[PDB]
Amino acid sequence: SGPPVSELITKAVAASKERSGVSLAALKKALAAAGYDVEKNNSRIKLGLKSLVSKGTLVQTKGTGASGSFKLNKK
Amino acid sequence: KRSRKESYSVYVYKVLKQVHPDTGISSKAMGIMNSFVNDIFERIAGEASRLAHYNKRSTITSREIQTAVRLLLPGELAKHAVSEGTKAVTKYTSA
Amino acid sequence: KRSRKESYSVYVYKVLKQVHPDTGISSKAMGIMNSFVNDIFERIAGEASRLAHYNKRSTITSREIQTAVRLLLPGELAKHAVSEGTKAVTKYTSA
Amino acid sequence: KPHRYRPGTVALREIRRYQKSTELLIRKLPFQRLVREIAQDFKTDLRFQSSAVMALQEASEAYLVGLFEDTNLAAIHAKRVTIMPKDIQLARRIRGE
Amino acid sequence: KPHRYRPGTVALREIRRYQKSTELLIRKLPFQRLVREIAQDFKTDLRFQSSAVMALQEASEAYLVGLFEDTNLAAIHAKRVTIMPKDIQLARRIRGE
Amino acid sequence: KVLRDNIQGITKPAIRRLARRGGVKRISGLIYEETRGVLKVFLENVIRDAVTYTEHAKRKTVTAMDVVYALKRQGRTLYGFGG
Amino acid sequence: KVLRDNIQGITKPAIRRLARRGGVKRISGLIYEETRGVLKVFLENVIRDAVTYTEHAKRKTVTAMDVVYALKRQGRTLYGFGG
Amino acid sequence: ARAKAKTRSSRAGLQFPVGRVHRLLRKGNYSERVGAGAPVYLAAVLEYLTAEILELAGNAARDNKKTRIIPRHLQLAIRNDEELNKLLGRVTIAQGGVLPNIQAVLLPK
Amino acid sequence: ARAKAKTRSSRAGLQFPVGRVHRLLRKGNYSERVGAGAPVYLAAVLEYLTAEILELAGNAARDNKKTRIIPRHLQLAIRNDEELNKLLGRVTIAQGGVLPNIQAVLLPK
DNA sequence: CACTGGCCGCCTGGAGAATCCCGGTGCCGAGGCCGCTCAATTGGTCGTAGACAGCTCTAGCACCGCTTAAACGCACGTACGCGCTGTCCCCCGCGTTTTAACCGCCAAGGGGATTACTCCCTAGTCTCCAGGCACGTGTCAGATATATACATCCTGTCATGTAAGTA
DNA sequence: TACTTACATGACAGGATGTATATATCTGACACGTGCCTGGAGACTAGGGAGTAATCCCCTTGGCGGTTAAAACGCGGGGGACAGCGCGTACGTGCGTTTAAGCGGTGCTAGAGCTGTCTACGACCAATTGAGCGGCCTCGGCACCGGGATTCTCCAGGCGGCCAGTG
Repeated sequence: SGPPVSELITKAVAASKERSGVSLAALKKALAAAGYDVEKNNSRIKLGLKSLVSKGTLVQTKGTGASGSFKLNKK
Repeated sequence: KRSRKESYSVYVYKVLKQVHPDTGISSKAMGIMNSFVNDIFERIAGEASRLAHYNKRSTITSREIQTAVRLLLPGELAKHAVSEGTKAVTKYTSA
Repeated sequence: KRSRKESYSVYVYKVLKQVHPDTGISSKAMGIMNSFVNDIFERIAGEASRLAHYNKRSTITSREIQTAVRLLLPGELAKHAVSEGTKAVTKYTSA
Repeated sequence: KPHRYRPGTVALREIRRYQKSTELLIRKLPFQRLVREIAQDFKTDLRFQSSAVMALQEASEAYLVGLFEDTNLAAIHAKRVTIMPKDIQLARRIRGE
Repeated sequence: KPHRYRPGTVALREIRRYQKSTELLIRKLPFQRLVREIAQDFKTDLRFQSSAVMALQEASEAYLVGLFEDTNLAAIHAKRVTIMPKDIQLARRIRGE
Repeated sequence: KVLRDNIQGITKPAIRRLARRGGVKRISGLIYEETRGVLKVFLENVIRDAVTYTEHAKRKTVTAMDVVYALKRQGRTLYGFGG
Repeated sequence: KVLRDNIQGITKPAIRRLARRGGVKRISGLIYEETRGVLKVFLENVIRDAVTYTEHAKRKTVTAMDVVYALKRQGRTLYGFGG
Repeated sequence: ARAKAKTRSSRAGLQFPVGRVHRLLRKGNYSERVGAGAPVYLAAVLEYLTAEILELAGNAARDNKKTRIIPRHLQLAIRNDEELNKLLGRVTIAQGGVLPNIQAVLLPK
Repeated sequence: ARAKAKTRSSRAGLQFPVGRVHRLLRKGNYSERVGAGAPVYLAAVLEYLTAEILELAGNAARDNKKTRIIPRHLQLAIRNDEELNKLLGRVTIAQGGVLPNIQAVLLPK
C-alpha cells in the first residue's frame, strides 16, 4: 500500500530543485529510485501531474499538461 | 482451321501428372506457365548468348547454359538444376 | 608483335574538336566515352533485335532503330535523334 | 443502439479479404476510357483489344500494389501507419523512377 | 583556449571535399585483401588483375554511395539526420535486395 | 468522341481497394489525386511505347502482346498474356 | 597465404569517407559493421558472378572485363573499364 | 530402310521438348551455331523449374482443398519460396493477387 | 577500271563510322539481315548523343576553367541534364565522383 | 496517520455479426477423343570452331626498406534521437441516395490476318585501297609548391528582456 | 506590488584558420607524325524477305433497356500524426601515437595470349512420319445458393486501485 504518489511527486520535485523545472522522465526515474512500479502506472503519473498543476501547488515551467518541466510554487 | 499457335500445354500437363496424379490445372494457370517457360527461356538464352559473345564463341553449348544457370538461378536451385542438366546430357549422350 | 585493339578514339576526338575547337580530353574520359557509345549501341541493337523478332521481321531497317530510339531516348533527345537520323538517311539516299 | 465497428478493424478485414481475393480492383470500362484518353494523346482514334485493356489494368494494379508495398514500408519506416505523398515520392525516388 | 569547431561543420567540409573531389575512399591494399579473401572461398587459387581490383573499388564505392544516398533520403524521411540499420534495411528492401 | 476527364474514372474507392491489396491499413486524403497522377505517368511510359509498337507494326488495334512487351521492357514483366 | 579477417580491413573512417561522398552528415556506430556485411554480400554477388565468368573462360585471373560485365548484368553498369 | 523416329526428349528421358527449344535457339537468333547438349540442358532446367513450381502449386491446391491449379496457387507458390521469389522479383502473376502479408505494426495488440 | 572508294560516313556527312557500326551490327548477331539505312541512322543518333554530352562536358570544363575534360566533368554533365539522367540512371562513371547534392535540411540554419 | 466509501481504470461475460463450414444443384470449362499437318527426325555431306599443344612475354605476386598519412584510441563535448504526452484534425465506417457498370442483346463494319504476286535490297565474294591504331616523341596544362587574401565560424562584448530578490 | 539587479539571450565585431587566389616549375600525359595492314568498300549477282493488292470475318465498336452494386456524400468519431521538451547518450571533433598503407625497387613466375593442327561438331538437304494442335463433346469439380457454428469484436456489468472524505 503506502502513501499515494502525490507525496512521491512532491518529493521528486523537491529532491533537486534546480534552475529549470523537472521533466517527466527525471521524476519517473526518481520514483523508480525511491521504489515504485511505474510501468503499469503511466496514466497514474499523468493524472497526478495534471491534478497537482490544477490545484496550483505545482507550476509548470515551459511544457504543456503532463509534458515539459515542473517546478515548485512561490511558497 | 487456322494457323497453329504453338504452346507448352500437353508438356506441362505431363509434368503435372507425373508430380501430382489427382491435381488439375486451369487455362489461365496454363497461360502463366507458357509465360513462365517463355520468360525463363528468354533469360537463360539471352544471358548465355551474351556469354557466347564475350568469349568470342560462335557456339552456345551445355557449358555456357550451365554457367548461365549459375548466374541467374540462385543457390540450391542452381546446383540442383545443374544436377538434372548433367543427368539429362549424360542420358542423351548415352542415347 | 602486338594485336590491334579497337576503340572509338578518333571519332570522339573529331566530334569534341567540332563542338569545341579549343577543348581537350583526358584518357580516362576517353575510356568512359568508349564505354558509353558501346553501351548505347548495345541497347539500341538489342531493342531493335527484339522489335524485329516481335513482328516476325528478319531485317533491321532505319524504321526499326527509329522505333527503338523512340522507346529508349526520353523526350527531346528522341525528336532530335529522329531529326539527325532523318537528315543522315536523306544524304545517304541522295548520294 | 445499432452495431458499429472501430476504425481499422473493417480495414483489416478488407486487407485479409483483398490478399485473399484475386479479382480485379479497377472498374473495367472506366479504365478502358482512361486508356483510350491516354492513347488519343499519342495517336487519335485508336482501337483496343479487350485483352489488352485487361492486361493494362492488371499491370496497373500490379504497379500500384507494389508501389503501396513500398509505400507501406516507408510509412512504417517513419513510425507511421497512414501513408503520405512524401512516402510515395520517397519510394518512387528510391526505386529509381 | 585552443580552437575547436562545433559538431557538424567538419562533416560538411568533408561533404564538400569528397563530393568536389573524385579520388578513391577505401584504402587500396585492405580492399584488395578483402576481395582476395572472398574470392578464395568461391574458387581456389585466384589472382587478380590490378585494374580489376580498382574496378571493384570504383563499383563498390559507388554502390555504397547510392546506398548512403538512399539512407540519407530515409533518414530525412524519418525526421532524422543520423542514419540507422533500419535505414539500410529499408533502402535494400525497397530497391529489392 | 473526345475524352477530357477519365482521371476521376479511377475512383477513390478503387484506390482504396488497391492499397488494401497493397497491405495499406490507412490512406491519407491527399494520396488519391497523386496516385491518379502517378498512374497517369506510368501509363504515359507504357502506352507511348505500346503505341510505338503498334505503328511499328502498322496496326491500328492495340494488342495485349504490345502491352506485355512494353511492361517487360520496363522490367515490370506481366505473366499470363503472352502468346 | 591464408586470409581470415579482411572485412575489418575496410576501416571505420573509410566508411565515413564513403558516406561523405554519398552526402551524409552523421553516421551511427552500428552502421560500420553492417555496411561491412552489406558490402560483403555485394562482393559475394559480383565476385561469384565474376568467378563463374572466369571458370567459364578457363582462366585463373579475375579481369576487369569480368568485373564490369558482372556489374552490367545486375543493373549496376560501370563505365571506364573497356566495356 | 529408314530407322524409327525416336524423340530426343525420350532419348534424354525428359518431357520438355529438346527439339522445340533447339529450334527456338536457332530462331531466337542467339548464336550462329548451337551445341547439341545445350537444348537438352535447357529443357532439363525448364522441366525442373516447372516441376518444382507445379509441385508447390499442387501442394498449395491440396492445402486450399482444391483439385485444380488456379493462378492464386501459382502466386502463393512463387512468393512462399524465397529463392523462387528472388528468381521472379520483378514478375507479376496474372490474377494471382499478392501473398498475404501484414506488417506487425498494422496488426492490433 | 574501278571507282575511287569514298566512305558512307562521308556520304551521310557523319564522322561516326557507318561501316564499323554495320560490322558490329552484323557480328553482334541481332538479326539475319540489316538494312543499309539502319547503321546510318544509328551512327547519326550516336554522333548526336556524343556531340551533346561532349558539349556539356566542354561547357562544364570551361566553367571549371580547364581546357581538358575529365571524368568529373562527365559526371557533372550527365547528372545536370534530366534526359541524360533518365538515360543513364543506373550507369556508373569511373572516378567521376557524384554531383554535389546536399539535402536542404543538412545545411546549417 | 489510519479507516473508508465513491469514482475512474481495468477484467470479464455475453450478444450480434462476418466468416467458416456444412449441404444441394446446375453449369461450363477441363479433360478426353478425333482428324490433321507440320515440325521433328535421320542420314549423308561438308565446312568449320574451338580444343589442344606449345612458346613467349609480361604483369601479378612476393619481398624489402623507408616514410610518413592515417588509423586508432581517448577525452571533452553537444546535439540528436526520442519517449512521452497534449492537441488538433482527418480519414474510416456506415447509412442513404444516386448512378453508371455490367449484362446481355443486337447491328455493323474496320482492320487483322491470311494468301498471292512481284521486286528491292542485301549479303556474299574477289579485288583494291586507304584510315585508324601501335609506336614513338615532344612539350605545355596542370599538380605541386609557395605566398596572399577573404569567409566564416567560433568567440568575446555590448545591449536588452526578463526572472529573481527584495522593501 | 512595485523597485532593483543579475543572468540568459540576441546583436555586433574580431581573430584564426580553412579555403580561395596568384605565380613558378616540371613533367608526364596528351597530342601529333609514321608505318601499316587490316578493315572498309565498289561491282555484280543470287535470291529471298518484305511491300503491296484483295478479302473476310470476326472481333471490335456502337447503341438500348434493366439491375443493382458501386460510388458519392454527410455525420460521427476515434486514432493518428505531430509539436514540443528535457535527457541521455552517442558519435563529432581534436590530438598524440602505431602502424600499416603507400611508394620505390628487384626478382620469379604463372598465366595470358598468340599461332599451327586438326578433328569433333554442328548446320544443311531430301524424305517421312507421328506427336502436338484445332475442334467437339461430355460432366463433374466447382461456382453459386442456402442454412447452422464459430470466432471475433465490441460493449454492459462488475472488480480493484485510488482518490477524496473522515475521524
